[PDB]
Amino acid sequence: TSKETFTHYQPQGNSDPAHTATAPGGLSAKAPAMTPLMLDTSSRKLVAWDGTTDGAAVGILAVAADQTSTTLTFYKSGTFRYEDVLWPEAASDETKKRTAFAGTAISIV
Amino acid sequence: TSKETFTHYQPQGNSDPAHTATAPGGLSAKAPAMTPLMLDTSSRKLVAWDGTTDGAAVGILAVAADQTSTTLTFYKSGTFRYEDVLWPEAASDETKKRTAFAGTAISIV
Amino acid sequence: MYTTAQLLAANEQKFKFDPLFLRLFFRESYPFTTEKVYLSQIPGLVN
Repeated sequence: TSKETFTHYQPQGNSDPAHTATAPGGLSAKAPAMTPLMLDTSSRKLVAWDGTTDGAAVGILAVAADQTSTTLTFYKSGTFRYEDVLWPEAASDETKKRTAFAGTAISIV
Repeated sequence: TSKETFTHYQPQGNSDPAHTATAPGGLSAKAPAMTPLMLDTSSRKLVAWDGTTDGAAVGILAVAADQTSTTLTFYKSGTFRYEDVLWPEAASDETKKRTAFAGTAISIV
Repeated sequence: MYTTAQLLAANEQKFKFDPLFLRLFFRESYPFTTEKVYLSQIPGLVN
């Protein structure tokens, strides 16, 4: 009958500590939790990572926000699952999604 | 008469650890502490951050040195405040000064 | 289903009422032994 699922939520997959920081975000959408981000080219604000700008995935969002949010907080470190974090639809290749955050303290499995 | 206020000094802004690192230096002149740095395009030497080039932010020097120092020590991780860290006058926009060190273990508040 | 959702308050806020009349004017109750009742009084007025 009322057979639903309660799934335990653990973004972290290893004993590596994850750390957060905030920066003025230029979000122009309703970004939910755990969304990749990038720096703008002209105004260099923070926007959602479209998945097309190769090698510019700056960080991973911590708490959801919108346009009204002047500044956004996001993880600067830590390792996360491939599935727990949502991805932009344009990022339609597993390898690109996996290695997108290479070069930073952000790691994916 | 002379009114002086003692101020507790907190260069850091968050509990995340700040890790030092030593690298060969190509410093132009006497650069005091809490100074942003950059890597030279040609010589690949550490020179004080201009405040103009985007993404040239790599680290912030720890102990004041000058051009005579072949090796320099700088923080490669952690978080720091905005007002405490001194900046080149080129970065005249607060948002740019904030998000200058994006994409690395160096973060600002 | 993570909705354990403890409850801790049982406020009612039901009603406001106090008769005061049965205890003000009718301090006596006379139950009926019969089917009917008989109440009468004699007025007093004389030239």
